[PDB]
Amino acid sequence: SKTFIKYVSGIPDYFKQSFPEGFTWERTTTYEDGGFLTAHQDTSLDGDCLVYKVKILGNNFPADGPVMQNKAGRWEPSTEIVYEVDGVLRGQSLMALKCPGGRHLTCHLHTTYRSKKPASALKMPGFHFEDHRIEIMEEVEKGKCYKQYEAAVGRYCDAAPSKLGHN
Amino acid sequence: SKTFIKYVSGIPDYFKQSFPEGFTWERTTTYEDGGFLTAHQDTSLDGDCLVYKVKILGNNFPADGPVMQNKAGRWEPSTEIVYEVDGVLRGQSLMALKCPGGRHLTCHLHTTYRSKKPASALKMPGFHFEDHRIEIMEEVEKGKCYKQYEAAVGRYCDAAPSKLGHN
Amino acid sequence: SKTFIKYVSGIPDYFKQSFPEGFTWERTTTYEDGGFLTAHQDTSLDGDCLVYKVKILGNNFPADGPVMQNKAGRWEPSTEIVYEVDGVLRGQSLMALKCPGGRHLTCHLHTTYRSKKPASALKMPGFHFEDHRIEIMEEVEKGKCYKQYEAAVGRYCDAAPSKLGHN
Amino acid sequence: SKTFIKYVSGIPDYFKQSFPEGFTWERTTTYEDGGFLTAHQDTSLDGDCLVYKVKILGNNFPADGPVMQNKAGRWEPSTEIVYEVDGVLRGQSLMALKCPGGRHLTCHLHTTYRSKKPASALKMPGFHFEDHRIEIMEEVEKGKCYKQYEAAVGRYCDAAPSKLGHN
Amino acid sequence: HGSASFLKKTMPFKTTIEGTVNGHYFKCTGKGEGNPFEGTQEMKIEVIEGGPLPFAFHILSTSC
Amino acid sequence: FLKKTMPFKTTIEGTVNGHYFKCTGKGEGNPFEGTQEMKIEVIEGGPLPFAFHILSTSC
Amino acid sequence: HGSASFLKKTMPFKTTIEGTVNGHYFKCTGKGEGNPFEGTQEMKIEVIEGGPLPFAFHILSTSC
Amino acid sequence: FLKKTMPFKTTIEGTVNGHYFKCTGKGEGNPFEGTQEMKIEVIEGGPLPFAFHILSTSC
Repeated sequence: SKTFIKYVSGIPDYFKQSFPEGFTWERTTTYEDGGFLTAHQDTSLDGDCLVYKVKILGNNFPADGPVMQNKAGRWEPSTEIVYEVDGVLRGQSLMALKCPGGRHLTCHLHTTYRSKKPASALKMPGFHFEDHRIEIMEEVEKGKCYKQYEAAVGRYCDAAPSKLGHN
Repeated sequence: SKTFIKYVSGIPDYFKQSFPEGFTWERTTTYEDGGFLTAHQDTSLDGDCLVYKVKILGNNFPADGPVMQNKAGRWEPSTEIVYEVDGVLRGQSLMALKCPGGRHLTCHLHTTYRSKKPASALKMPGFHFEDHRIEIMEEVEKGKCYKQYEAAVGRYCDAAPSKLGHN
Repeated sequence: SKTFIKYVSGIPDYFKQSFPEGFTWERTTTYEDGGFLTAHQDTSLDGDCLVYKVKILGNNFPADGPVMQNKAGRWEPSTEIVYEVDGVLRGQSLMALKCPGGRHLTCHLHTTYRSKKPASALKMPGFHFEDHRIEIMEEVEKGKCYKQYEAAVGRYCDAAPSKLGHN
Repeated sequence: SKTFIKYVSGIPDYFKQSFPEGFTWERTTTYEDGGFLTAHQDTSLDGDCLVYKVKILGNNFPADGPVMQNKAGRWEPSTEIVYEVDGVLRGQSLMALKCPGGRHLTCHLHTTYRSKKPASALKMPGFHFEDHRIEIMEEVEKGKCYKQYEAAVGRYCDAAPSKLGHN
Repeated sequence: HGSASFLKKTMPFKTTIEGTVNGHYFKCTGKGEGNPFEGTQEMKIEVIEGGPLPFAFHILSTSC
Repeated sequence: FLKKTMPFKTTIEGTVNGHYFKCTGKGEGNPFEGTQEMKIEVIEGGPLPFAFHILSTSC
Repeated sequence: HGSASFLKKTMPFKTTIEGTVNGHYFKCTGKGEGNPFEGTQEMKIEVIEGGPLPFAFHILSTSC
Repeated sequence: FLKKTMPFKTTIEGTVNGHYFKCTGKGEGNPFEGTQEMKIEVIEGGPLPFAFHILSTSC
């Protein structure tokens, strides 16, 4: 849901620029214990309402792992590196599930974001970071119903500045 | 199309044992240049005819690579390792796509095969190899029509025998 | 050179705690184009001076890639996730080489940091982030002599806060 | 110990062609549970005797896994794919360690083999398979003395032949 | 844009999710609202087929 | 339930690098001898903007 | 510690690096100084065997 | 330069999960028949705190 990002430091917003046409994204998440989760998404704008259509194929999750056992606690916050490749945007991030007991199960996200606008009508952002805070606020049902919050920020590595003037 | 395998050395045939119900498989293929190809397939028997239904999600293929450039040569034969995990069948193989310029673009297949029979009804094969020769016999119409041949053999490593009585 | 990190938000300093004994680290960096770089390091304290001893094995770098071609521009800043596993500290990060021309070549770092102190005499930090700004300030010779600066910060994901009170 | 391979079907022997100078190899083995094993080796001929010198760096093996627990069973036979890259030889294989509890712990070998002769002096083999059966014949002394046997065969996929005249 | 007074403060969204994980088919619908420029959002996701999920919902988080 | 020679049929739907496509296919083989041949036709999204080779193991 | 007035402001370091990359053997020595609590440092690395490096120094950055 | 039956010798130095070890080894095989056998002795850092199996392909 990349339309909802606070970009700081003048980093161009690839996603907000893509409208009214919108954008797509494609992703494979590789889990450290062998699971793969692949997804494709279309984002469109229907008047005032964003519309997402998602297709998912997941496989190779171990029967005894936290995912198939439904013993995943919560996501840690994560930071994505986002940069231009092949006239589109690539993203990679490391995410970590904080399982009950304290162990983390990690995964590596490989994403390509594709504008429905041609690259020539877009201001591409430079290499930067995108912080994602994803929290399940309530397990309403099972299994069946979840309330999920996200806060996202597009920024540079401000905490450890360059002494050459690089972002 | 795993129903078509010649098994030798008394190796149980997980796929032929799965009828009339049939089986499914799930796979993620990771390419060395960053592409992913995820597929799910259902295999069923309709009268005398095998019926396959396939869903595919592929992503992160480099725009300048042989795949997206449509400048791939041909598949080398490959050997899958096949063994029981979580009461079902796991497969892994390395495949290599011959490419112009003397290149081999390799990929790593991660497969789970799932009978529609309970594991109780099945004789599970031991760790063994499955040789697959996949060949494009002709490109009938460019990007539109293809003829593809396959020969497959399920076997042990007969070329280099054990000194300890192992398969 | 992990002794030189500014920890904020009260995050315990695993490395500074490890003295006078010191610590070791072990790492495999996997490059997106097939290169592997493996290293082991010992950190000791000789009076007032830190002493590093490093062993390196690197392999599978493509002859035509930016590394073997010596066509690597500069490192982007990076962020490591650091968390406890098996009574020691694990680290993972994604790093990106900004090659001349603008293309990034990425790699994935897999690190274990091991104190020479027993875990019982240590305050282990929770899951957190470690920003690393690594800059080659001068190519003095070839090939032969480099001046390298680093700034490092241990922090939490402050930019996108939890609304549950999680770090 | 690649000098000891039986090559069939007229496949050129990269290793036997490399004498008296000999050859080196470099390898990183990635284990499915996160362990890495990196090795470099020199092979030389001293009189009538082959001399190997090996350097090894291993890391990130889980403390609770079969390797660090020293609860590994035995290696299954394996098949390496071997082909020319950058004027030298690349190998890749998937190996599987039988483990107590019916588990197979798999790993992925990434190898480069380098003759000490120039590529001009060598007849480079085409893409082919190398079957390796590695067996611990006895554990003479626990963690101290081992006897290890290997049989190796360099071959094409004879079990499943081409319909297009390919090897 | 001049100032934030001339920007859309909130924007709603709707989602549809269909997939298979380890052989388990499922379908979800979702509804939510977020602040585009503040970068915050919340949504409610409902499993409409294949519920209750025999796997951790967490693996779908980045997809909804 | 299986014979010396068996026909098969496939339908394939997918997206690769944002490119949607649909294929159908008809084939025949000898299941016990382990040989087969099939004809695949791209019915939607053709001609494919990528190498067919990445679909080989999914047919 | 009371205050920063009672902490070590800077601390020197020395390094030795030995390895092989794509069959190329090399040895390095390094010397540097950093501020432990400010988290900044600079060092000079010298290739003493196997120079000039036939590969990008950048792959050694995280190791020195 | 190669014979029907050839001896070999190895020295191995390494660190695995922070554990240092050194091995020596002596072996013999038939290079053209593709068979060999060797004896490996951990001379330093024994007994190994990890499965020997991870060293098999490096001997």
